[PDB]
Amino acid sequence: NSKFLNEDDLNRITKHFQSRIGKAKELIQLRNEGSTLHQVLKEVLDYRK
Amino acid sequence: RYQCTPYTVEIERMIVQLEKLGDTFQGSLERSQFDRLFQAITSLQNELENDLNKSAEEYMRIWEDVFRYFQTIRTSTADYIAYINSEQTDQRMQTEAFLVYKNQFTTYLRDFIVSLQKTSLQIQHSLSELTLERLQHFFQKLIEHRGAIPRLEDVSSSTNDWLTEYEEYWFSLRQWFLGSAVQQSELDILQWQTNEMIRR
Amino acid sequence: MDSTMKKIIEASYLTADSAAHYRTILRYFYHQHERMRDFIAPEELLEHMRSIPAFADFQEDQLHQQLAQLVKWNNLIARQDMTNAKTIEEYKKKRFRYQCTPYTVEIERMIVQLEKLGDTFQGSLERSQFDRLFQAITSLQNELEN
Amino acid sequence: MDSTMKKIIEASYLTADSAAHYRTILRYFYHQHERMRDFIAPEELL
Amino acid sequence: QRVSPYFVFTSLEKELEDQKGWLDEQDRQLYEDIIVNTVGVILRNRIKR
Amino acid sequence: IQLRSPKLSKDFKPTVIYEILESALPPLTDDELRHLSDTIESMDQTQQQ
Repeated sequence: NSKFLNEDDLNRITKHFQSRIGKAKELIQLRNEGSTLHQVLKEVLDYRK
Repeated sequence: RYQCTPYTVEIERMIVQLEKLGDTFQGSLERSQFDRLFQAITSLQNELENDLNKSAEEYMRIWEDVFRYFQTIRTSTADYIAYINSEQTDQRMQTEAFLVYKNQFTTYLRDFIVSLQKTSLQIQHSLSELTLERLQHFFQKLIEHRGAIPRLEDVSSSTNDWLTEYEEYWFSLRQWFLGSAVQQSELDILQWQTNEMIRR
Repeated sequence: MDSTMKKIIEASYLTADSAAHYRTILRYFYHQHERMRDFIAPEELLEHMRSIPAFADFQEDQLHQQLAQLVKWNNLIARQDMTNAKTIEEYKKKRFRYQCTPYTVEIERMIVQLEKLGDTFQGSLERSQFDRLFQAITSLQNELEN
Repeated sequence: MDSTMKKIIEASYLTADSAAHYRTILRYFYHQHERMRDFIAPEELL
Repeated sequence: QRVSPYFVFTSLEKELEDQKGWLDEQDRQLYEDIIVNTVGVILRNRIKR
Repeated sequence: IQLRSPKLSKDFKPTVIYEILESALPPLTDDELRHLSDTIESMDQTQQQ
C-alpha cells in the first residue's frame, strides 16, 4: 500500500528496475540477431508473463 | 526628514534578489520542499483521524503550511520548466551553452526530481485519501478560525464563500499532484516534459 | 563595477508611452509562464490584446516593434521556428516564438504582491511565526543532546 | 482595476538619467529601513 | 579532406578531449533512474488496474 | 475472434484457457517503452562512439 510505502521500499523497487535494465543489456548481447533494445525491453518488462 | 514607501521597500527587495544572481539561471534548490509539504499533509490526515475535536487554529496552521509549500513548489517548477523548455535549450543548443545548461539541468534534475518522485507516491496516495467530504468539516474548522480573524479585507465574504475557496484550492492541489481521471496531473505533465527533454 | 547603481532599463516598459501595451503583454507572458506554456505566438498576443477592449485596434506591426523593444530591453526571448510551416509564407517568414526573461518573471512576481494591496499597509500577518522559529530551535537543541 | 493600463512612477526612479544618484538614495533608505531608523535628515543623506 | 597524419592526430586529440566532456556515467545512471522510476509508476498503475 | 475460433469446440482442457486469458490482458503501448528505449539506445550508442 502506498500508505505502507517508505523511502527504503522506493529504493528497493528502483534497484529491481536497475537489475532488469542490466538484464536487458545482457540480453541484447546474447541476442546477436540485432533486434532493437525496444523489443528486448518490451519482453523483459511485460508484466502479463 | 525622509522615509521610503513600502512600494520602494518591496521593489528594492526584489532588486536585491535579482542582483544576487549570475545571469543565466543561478537560482537554488531547497530539496526538502516535498518532504515538508508531505509532512503538512500527514498532519492533515492525522487531523481527519482526530475526528474534529481539535481547535480551529491547528487546522488553519496546517492549511497555511500546506499551501505555502505548494505555492513554493509551483514557483520552483515554473522556474524549472521555463529553464528546460527555453529556446536556448532547444536550438541555441548547438553551442557550448548546451553543456552549461546540461550541468545546471542535471543538478536540478537530481535534487528536485529525485525528491519529487520519492515523495509523489505517498503524496498522490494521501491526496486520493483526502476526499472533499472529509475536508468539509475541516473547512468548517477553518471557517471557525477565519471568523476568529475578523478581517477588514475582502474576506468579508460569507462563510460559504470561504468553504468554496478552500475547496477550489484543494482541487488545485489535487490536480497538480494527483491529477484527475479526466486529465493527467500537472506533475505528470512536468514529468513527461522532463523525460522528453532528457531524450532530446 | 558594483551593479547597485546603473540604469535598470528592464523597467523601461513601466513608463514607456505604450506602457499599457507592454505591461498587458508582459502580464500575459507571466500568466502563460504560470500556465506551463512555451514558444508563444506573437499572433496569439495580437489576438488576446484585441480581445481586451483596450487594444481592440491593436496594430500587429506595433506589436512586433514592442516585442523587439522588450527583447532589446532584456525582458523577453524568442527564436525562429525551424519546422512548423503550413503555408509557404510561414516557411518564408522565420516566425519567432517568445518567452519572458527571469528579470521580467521576478519583476512581475513582485508587482503582483503590490497589486493585491490597498494603499496604506494592507500586508497580512501569520501570528505563529515565533512559535515555528522556536520549534526549529528546539529541534536544534534536541540535536545537540544526541 | 488592473494597473497595467497606467505607467508606474516607481520606474521613473529606476530609469531616470540620475538613476544612479536615485538607486544609491533609496538603497541607503532601504539600509536604514533594515536598521529600523526613522526620519533621516537630508543632510545626513548628503 | 586529405590531411597529413600530424593534423589528424591533433584533430583526434582535440575531438576526444571535447567529446569526453559531454557526459559522465553518474549522469547516465541518474537520467536512467528518473525515467525508469516514472515508467515503474506507470507499470504500477497497469498492475493495479 | 478467439471466442469464435473452433479450438474451443475441439480442445477440452484448461491450459488452453490460461493462454487465452493471459492473451486477454492489455499490454504496454509502444509509447511508454519508446521513451525509455530511445534514451537508453542513444546513451549506449554514445558510449560506443
